[PDB]
Amino acid sequence: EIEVNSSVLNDEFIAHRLGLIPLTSERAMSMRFSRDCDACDGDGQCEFCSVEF
Amino acid sequence: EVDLRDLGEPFLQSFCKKAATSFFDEYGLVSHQLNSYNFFIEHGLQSVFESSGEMLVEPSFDPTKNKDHEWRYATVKFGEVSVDKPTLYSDDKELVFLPWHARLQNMTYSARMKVNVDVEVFVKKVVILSKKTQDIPIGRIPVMVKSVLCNTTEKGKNGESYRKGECAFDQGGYFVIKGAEKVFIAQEQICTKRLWISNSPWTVSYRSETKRNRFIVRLSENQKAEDFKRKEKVLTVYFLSTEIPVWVLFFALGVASDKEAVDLIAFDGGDASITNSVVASIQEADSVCEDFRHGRNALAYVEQQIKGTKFPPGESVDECLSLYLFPGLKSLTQKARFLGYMVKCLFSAYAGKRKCENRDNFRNKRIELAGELLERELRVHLAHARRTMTKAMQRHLTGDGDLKPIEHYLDASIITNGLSRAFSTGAWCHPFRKMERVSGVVANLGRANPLQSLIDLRRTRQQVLYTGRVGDARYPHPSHWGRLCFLSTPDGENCGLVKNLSLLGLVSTQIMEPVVEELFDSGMEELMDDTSTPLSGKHKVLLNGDWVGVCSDSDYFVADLKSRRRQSELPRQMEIKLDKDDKEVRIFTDAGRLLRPLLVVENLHKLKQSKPSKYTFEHLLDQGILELIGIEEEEDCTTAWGTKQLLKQQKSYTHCELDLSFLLGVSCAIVPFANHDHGRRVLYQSQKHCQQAIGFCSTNPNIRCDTLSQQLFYPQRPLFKTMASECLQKDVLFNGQNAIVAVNVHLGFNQEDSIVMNKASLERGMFRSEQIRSYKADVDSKDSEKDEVVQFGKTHSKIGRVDSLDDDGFPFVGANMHSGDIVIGRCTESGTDHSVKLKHTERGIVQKVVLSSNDDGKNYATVSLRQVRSPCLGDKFSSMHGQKGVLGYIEEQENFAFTNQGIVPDIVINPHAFPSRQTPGQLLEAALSKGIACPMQKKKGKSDAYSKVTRHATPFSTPSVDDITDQLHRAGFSRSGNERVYNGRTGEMMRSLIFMGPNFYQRLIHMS
Amino acid sequence: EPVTYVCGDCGQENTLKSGDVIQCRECGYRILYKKRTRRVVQYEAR
Amino acid sequence: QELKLRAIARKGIGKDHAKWSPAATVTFMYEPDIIINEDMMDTLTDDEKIDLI
Amino acid sequence: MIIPVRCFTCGKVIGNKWDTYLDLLQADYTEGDALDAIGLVRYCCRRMLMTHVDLIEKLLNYNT
Ligand SMILES: [Zn+2]
Ligand SMILES: [Zn+2]
Ligand SMILES: [Zn+2]
Repeated sequence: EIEVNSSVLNDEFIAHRLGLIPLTSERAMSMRFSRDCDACDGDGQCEFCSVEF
Repeated sequence: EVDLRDLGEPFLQSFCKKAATSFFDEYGLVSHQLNSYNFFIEHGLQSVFESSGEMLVEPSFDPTKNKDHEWRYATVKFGEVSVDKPTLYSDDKELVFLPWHARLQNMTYSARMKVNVDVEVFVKKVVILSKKTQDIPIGRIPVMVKSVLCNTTEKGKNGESYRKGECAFDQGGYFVIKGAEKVFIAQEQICTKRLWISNSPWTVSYRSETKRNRFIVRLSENQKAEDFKRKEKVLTVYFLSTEIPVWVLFFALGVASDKEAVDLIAFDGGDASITNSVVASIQEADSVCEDFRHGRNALAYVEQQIKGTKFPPGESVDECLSLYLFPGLKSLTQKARFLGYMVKCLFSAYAGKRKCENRDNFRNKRIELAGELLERELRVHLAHARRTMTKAMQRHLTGDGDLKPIEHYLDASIITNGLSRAFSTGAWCHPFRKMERVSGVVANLGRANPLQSLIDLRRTRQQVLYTGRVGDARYPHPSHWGRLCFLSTPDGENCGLVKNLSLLGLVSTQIMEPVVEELFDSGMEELMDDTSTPLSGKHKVLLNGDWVGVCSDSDYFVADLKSRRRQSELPRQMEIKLDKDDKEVRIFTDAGRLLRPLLVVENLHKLKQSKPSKYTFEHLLDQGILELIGIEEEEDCTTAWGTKQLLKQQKSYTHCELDLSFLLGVSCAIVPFANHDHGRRVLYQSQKHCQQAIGFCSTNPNIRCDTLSQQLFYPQRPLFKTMASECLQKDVLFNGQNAIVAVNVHLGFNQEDSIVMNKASLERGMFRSEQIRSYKADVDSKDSEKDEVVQFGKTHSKIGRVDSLDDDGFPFVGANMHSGDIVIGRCTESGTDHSVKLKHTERGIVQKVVLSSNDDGKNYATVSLRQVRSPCLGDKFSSMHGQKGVLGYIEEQENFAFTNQGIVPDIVINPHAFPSRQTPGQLLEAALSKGIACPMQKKKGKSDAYSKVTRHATPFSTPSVDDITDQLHRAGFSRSGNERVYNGRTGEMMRSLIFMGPNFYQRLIHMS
Repeated sequence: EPVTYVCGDCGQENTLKSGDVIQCRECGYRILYKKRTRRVVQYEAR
Repeated sequence: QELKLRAIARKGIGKDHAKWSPAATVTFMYEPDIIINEDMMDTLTDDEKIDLI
Repeated sequence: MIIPVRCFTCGKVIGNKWDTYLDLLQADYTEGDALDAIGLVRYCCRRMLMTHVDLIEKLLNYNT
């Protein structure tokens, strides 16, 4: 979700570069696919999926 | 140093590279457009207006005294013309005017012309405001970008070049006409001021574009064919009528007797047919008039110029008309000699000693750029303005009323509307017949690449005359060598008529500062003032097709003229032509030849003795190491094919070319291995596929409001290098990405010229494009006629879909405009909608909203949508070698064949494409780039191990097979180009070795 | 927020009202971009 | 110029997009069995030895 | 424009290696020695660094 963007790049370029930044995933074998979670239908942070940055 | 070795090939090839990059530093690539427009503004604009003194005879009446011819015959004449820089003429402190204002406001980037007219009508021949007329508005002329009038040129780099109207890729040889970007195409004309020898009626010809009273001499017409007559020379139609025999026009010009007129012609002697022809000429001459008796017995037969003419050439039809033949000649004793020279040329052409004039040999052709075309159009509309003015002066006979001489009669809108319709409609004036129109002139300017603009600014065009044996008008003629391009051309309706100016080509402009007296200092005895016959077999020196003298031992004379030119003592745009067989010297100071520079093989070679680290091009033209050479002069020069080994095998060369890849066009010279492909494939790549590839767009996208701007994300340069791409240093000449290509059979999805990509590579950003489209509308001023008011608003009564529009009538700047919405709310106050709506296939995020206007309030609206596209399963791609396809199958990563390093291809193509289409250049390119990008083992000791690496795939000078294969042996891979893979499904060894390696591919527009 | 249009070379916010001749005040140039207000927008990093 | 946004990470695998694949090189190879003769190698000459090496 | 993260063919992260590449070419190194100094063994990444066109600067100059 972009609130303000006033650079020379565009929104999809920045989102595309953010998608490729590797995050350390050692609790990902114990996390759950977000289509399989009962909670977290609020487009935000959760505890078995959906870490927020 | 006379051996010219010991300063050998790594020095000379380095000098050629430095000279070529200094060439493009000084001249650029739009040099000829700018030079011709600048020359028009500096000289030719004032040169047009000097026409006459504007007499006025006012023929209305003569019954009575108070309407006699007693009101004064007026007089008025033009003086200086002054042209402003273009300003935006608003009241309350007028403003400076820029081309981006003209594009975004839909007006014409034009400047005002002011003329210093003088009028001194004064009553003294009946039976004044020269002052207060300094600045009279006379039309508005448009202005080329980067001209001597455009406001984007006075500051060099970082004073204020950043204005609000710039790109870093733009060089600007275009116009802006009511919001659109126009561009001239170079025309092609015959070289007049030269004798022209036909052969169907044998009619040797003295043309003149000006002075439309000029003649031809025709020998192959007998007037009858009953039994047979001898061929006699009749000096046929002379004043658009009035045939005369040749001998009446001899003794009218004062030849004393015969046997000097035979020595004025001075043919071979013998060859009976010639002397039979001339005695038949005399016998025809005395049959129509008894000539050579008085000063008026022969000159009185020149009589058809009076009444039997249909068009009497002015008043005083007598010896005053003798300055309508040969105005460059000054007295009759030279005009008689030049008539004898014409007849000698005709007789020499009859006996098969002089070949007739081949039209498609480009030394007989002058190219008309923007200067001459503006000359022609402005002369037409100015002549109409003069007639319209003098008809307006006559309505005020014998009563003044409104007499202020200026600003009541001289209407600027005439020339304004004329020059506007010339650019906007394409109704361009024909160069010969001053009533019709021609069309294949000024076009639109492409912007899809920054290479399409370069190709669109460098073009020359042969017209269509009549389709009955055009001859060789669409086939490369050996005079194109080094000047035009013999590989790339369009195909279709105009295949070979539109030609591409080469890299090192240049166009001469004009030579002022007259050079008749400059030739005396090397030879050049002056022409006599009597027939007599003292003229030996000495050579002849013409100047733009004009006898101005006669010299002898011309082998030294032209050597001294070239030596004065190389020491910067004669002007640089002057061709020196020594015809040794016809015994003739031609000197050209002409406007519109084709010039290119060459290495002069000096006998001292200053490069060894001096060696600075800089070479400006003005500096290298002073020492005479380089030299601007035309087409005429070059055929007397034996030029080598490069310093490589070829200027070192002999010393029988007088020049050298810089490098052979500069023979090609701007878009063909950068193709790797370009002399290996079939010619049809290179035509494809260098005319259509380079002009369509998706890549760079601009470096200020906030101002370009045009339909369908497109752009990649990550543009690249190729792994290899060519000569021209290195000397130019524009990485915007390459629009695509370095894909890895493996040739192998896939499951049947890459058949019939179809290609297979990799989904993982597509998901990391590869070939991902981004398009921007603009939607436009308009409404009147504010309230005036100068209801049907369709003022931009909301109209809240829910006509269509208004979820995103604001109160002003336009959406906001983060919207997500859908498949079919309302994009501009152009609705009236009470009636139905006139609002613009999206159609079925346009959608996207709003990028900006631009709202401008015109002088009469015509408010303009601009909305740009943005989209991001990844390449789908229907899109088209191509290599650098005319090898195109359609993406037919997008494959997941773990099913491709992988090498022992784990490398996967990005594009897989079918091996049935190569043995038929004859492009081994793609395989050689893949092997070269694979040998570049790999590391190099055994680097410990004995070398730095990265210095004997070939990166140059220059077209006509290319690396050998042994170089490439020994490089692949040094890099560790197999010498045959192949590579062993394992399968991505069964996992075991595929039996056939696979050819892999990187290749520069391209993505083309018109996606589906 | 209101519309708050921005000029091209002034950079000054004219905050345009109902349709006059399009012309930036404090000058005479006629560019008049539209300012982006403060919203949110959703995107998939794909 | 500024840039305010808020990103939400989730869980996925490499078949949905390339951003979730943690590999960046996974490959294997066989290993050869070379059974070079000694009664043919002593026949041919020393320059031929240093050539075919 | 900017260097792409994730070399398109294999998937190694190269998005941080640009400035050290410019500094190694600035010092005195040729391109082979520079890429062997940063540690890129397979040519799928070497072709991604050697052929990158950096266009962000020309965009930064032409804004206001
Ligand atoms: Zn949850
Ligand atoms: Zn303003
Ligand atoms: Zn890799």
